[PDB]
Amino acid sequence: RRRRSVQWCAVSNPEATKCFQWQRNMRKVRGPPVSCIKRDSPIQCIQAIAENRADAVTLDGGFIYEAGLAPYKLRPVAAEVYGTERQPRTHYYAVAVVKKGGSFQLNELQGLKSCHTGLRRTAGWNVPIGTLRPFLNWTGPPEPIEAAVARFFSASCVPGADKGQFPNLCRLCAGTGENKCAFSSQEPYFSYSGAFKCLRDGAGDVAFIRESTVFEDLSDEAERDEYELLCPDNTRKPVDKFKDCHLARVPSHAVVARSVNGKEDAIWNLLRQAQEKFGKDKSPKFQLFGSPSGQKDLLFKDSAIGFSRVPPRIDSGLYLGSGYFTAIQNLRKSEEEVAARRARVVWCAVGEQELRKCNQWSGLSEGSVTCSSASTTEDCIALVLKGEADAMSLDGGYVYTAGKCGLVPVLAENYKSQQSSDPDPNCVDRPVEGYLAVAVVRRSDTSLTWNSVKGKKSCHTAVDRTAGWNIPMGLLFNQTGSCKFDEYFSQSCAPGSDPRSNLCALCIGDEQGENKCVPNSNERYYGYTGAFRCLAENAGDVAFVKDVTVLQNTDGNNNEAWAKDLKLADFALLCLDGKRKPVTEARSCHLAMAPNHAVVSRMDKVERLKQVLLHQQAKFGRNGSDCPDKFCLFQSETKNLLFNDNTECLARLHGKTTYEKYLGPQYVAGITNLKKCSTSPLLEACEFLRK
Ligand SMILES: [Ce+3]
Ligand SMILES: [Ce+3]
Repeated sequence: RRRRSVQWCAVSNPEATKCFQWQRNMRKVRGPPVSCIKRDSPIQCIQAIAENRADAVTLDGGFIYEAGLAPYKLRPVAAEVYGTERQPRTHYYAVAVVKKGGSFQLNELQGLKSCHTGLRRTAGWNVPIGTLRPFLNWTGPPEPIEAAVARFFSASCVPGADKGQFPNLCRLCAGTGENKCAFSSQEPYFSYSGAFKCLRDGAGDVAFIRESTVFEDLSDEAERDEYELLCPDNTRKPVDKFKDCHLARVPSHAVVARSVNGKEDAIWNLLRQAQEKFGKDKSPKFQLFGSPSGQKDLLFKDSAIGFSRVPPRIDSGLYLGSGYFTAIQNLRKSEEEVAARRARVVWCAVGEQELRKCNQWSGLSEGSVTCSSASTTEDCIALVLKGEADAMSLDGGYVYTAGKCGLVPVLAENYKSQQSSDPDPNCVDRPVEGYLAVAVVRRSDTSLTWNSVKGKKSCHTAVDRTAGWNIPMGLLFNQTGSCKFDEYFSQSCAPGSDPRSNLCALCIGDEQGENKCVPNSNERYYGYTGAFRCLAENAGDVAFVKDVTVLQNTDGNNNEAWAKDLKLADFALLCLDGKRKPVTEARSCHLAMAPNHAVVSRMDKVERLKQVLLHQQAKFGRNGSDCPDKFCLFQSETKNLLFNDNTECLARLHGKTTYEKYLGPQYVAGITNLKKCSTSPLLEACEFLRK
């Protein structure tokens, strides 16, 4: 019996009591064991877990944030599920409840009394204070935002607030002795029910709680009818219209654990069983989501219906969402800073080389652009979802992943039109035509055709990319129906695959032979140029890139060791009909048309991003002023850093504003079918966050 049990952290004795009886009800059913640690508060529980004196604790969104900061760096592993089994949900609503009779609105709360669940809590603090910020006249740090709130409401109860500094924030609290304004059950006006009671007793005029509270504490439509909700559009509405009248939709509470060795498996298994044996209306003995007559929400939310496992790739920031995560951060910043962040564009670069060019561009951007980075394209997508970065140009294959994650396309890379336009002046409005995905091979391997490419050595720009992967693998998968992608070719270089896999054999990493198969420019065989090089150096027999890639790296067009002497004539294209044509005939010999690369971003940065990039390219574009005098956005010496060097300009999407519409139904269907074989951690995570 190696595992002794999962160590749960309680924050009160009544919680510890419910814990201990959970422990015995567990072994009584012979299920996974669970012990109980005792502490005074969430942060104590958070610390206890970070230093191995405990394993799990469930926290509100506000503390999930805290719990995720250094040195704790805890992770949300399971989310509470609310609603009904018919329509479950891993989120709830932060609303403002008031009694019928008054007439004030959400914008007329000054001088009135308020009831909060507790300091730093989602519904009780972070959401309402964030929503009311423009009425607070707060001047920003180092002046605590609390002081501003203390001057806004004539009085209130904010469990946990500093009684000495902000006595006004505790004035309404009903706790006796040193328990007044206590962040615990001792304070009768603590948490959702507490803050709600504070409203009923008349101590306050407005309570900031979740949508269910009124339905949980009031069993009788008659009473519920004495209450209303303050909607952000400054109007009132029935307490059952929260879906149309809430201050914010927020992620449910979640059990958190260490990221080091958190024993996620143990916790999940314990929660999985506990949910079935003592879950919602399961056993009469013990009840996981129920509490005594004088208690509420002990260990978990009362009336919650179960747990939902949280995908491994999700950290606290990702779990909280772009909006909420940054909203919390914005509570600790002046309005000048927030507005400044709202105006700048944080590009994310993949790898050091892209980072170097980004910084170079940042310095010449006049404060409009700054940089961030990760070692893979997906990590960057994660950084954008967290608000730590805002934009990047992606291959169509990635636009798909970015789309499933909620990001949208904003501008596309435009290439030289089907035929001569002469440094086009209307490049910005010339619809994109896509580029040609082809399969290149050496002229000399005369017997190599498309019908016999299987089993050979392959070169791919990277896994999940259009020309290099989605199209060639999709064509082959359509034939065999086999998901065993790593057997399509004897061996290859497909950056982004498993290093121990044959899909990585041919890769060569960088000069030191490091970063083998890494999906960024450090791997010399990465991307278009990298995949072609993989062929030109006889590493592979076929390379899946686009047509203009050969042209650019042959006939002196690229003066680099490996490509200095390569000639266009020494390469051919494999057509789907078995024929072999010269690269110059790609127009009638290509695997498929691929949608252009596009710049993606969050919906909230679209307009700003669009005007910044348009200004920036006018300055450093193909025919920009400062290029090549000072800097050129679309140049990186055949490195295709940040953008494709053959980018004429960034153009408008003419309506194709979503990934589904930009990539097109067919390509999207094709990719989806390809994903059935396997999904990445990013997609797994985004699927979870979209539910
Ligand atoms: Ce909450
Ligand atoms: Ce591409």
